[PDB]
Amino acid sequence: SYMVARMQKMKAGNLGGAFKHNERVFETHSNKDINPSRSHLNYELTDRDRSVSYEKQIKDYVNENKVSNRAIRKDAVLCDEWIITSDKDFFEKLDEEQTRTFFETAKNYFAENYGESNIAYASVHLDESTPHMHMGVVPFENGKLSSKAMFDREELKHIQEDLPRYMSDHGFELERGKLNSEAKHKTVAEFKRAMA
DNA sequence: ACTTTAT
DNA sequence: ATAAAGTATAGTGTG
Ligand SMILES: [Cl-]
Ligand SMILES: [Cl-]
Ligand SMILES: [Cl-]
Ligand SMILES: [Mn+2]
Repeated sequence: SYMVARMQKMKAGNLGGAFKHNERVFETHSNKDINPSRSHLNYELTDRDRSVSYEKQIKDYVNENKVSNRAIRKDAVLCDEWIITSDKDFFEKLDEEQTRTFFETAKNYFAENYGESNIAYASVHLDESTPHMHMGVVPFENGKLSSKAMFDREELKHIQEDLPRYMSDHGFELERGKLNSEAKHKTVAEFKRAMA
């Protein structure tokens, strides 16, 4: 089984949908693969207030801590949302407790390397095809918000090697992705079209 | 390395 | 006029 770890940049205009979907606020889902009978099985790993939006939480955190007087730019990357997962076979092997420990462990990796107070949310979904986590990492450091500074080319190449290794050291049997892999990312909807 | 942003 | 942070990046799977 491969360790699946990948980030998507979230601007203020993305976080509204990310909040509503991650929290499962609508009863109907366009995703035919969400099982609403299973949604009460999901859980959140941070101690965040569920009544507070991601955009509000993150903006408040950055404004209250940033060293500059200048406003957060309208196009700022407020957080990097990491999907943490593996394949179906990997999770088939694990009980509820081990599965939670798996996501808590991925989360510790990012807390330890990028700052505990930067893990804005850690939403574990068990109501879709495969257990996975949406974890929002605020790229905030030395009083500055900059995804550019935190997750550059060398950093993403480091995580692909070091994250699977850290999971392995903590008891999880999965390997890193292919080094220099030539895969092109497809969206969930695109990937589904690919399969049949 | 080239633009966009908010001073 | 300036400079920080915007643009991708690295990885696999039905997020
Ligand atoms: Cl909160
Ligand atoms: Cl200032
Ligand atoms: Cl999609
Ligand atoms: Mn999900």
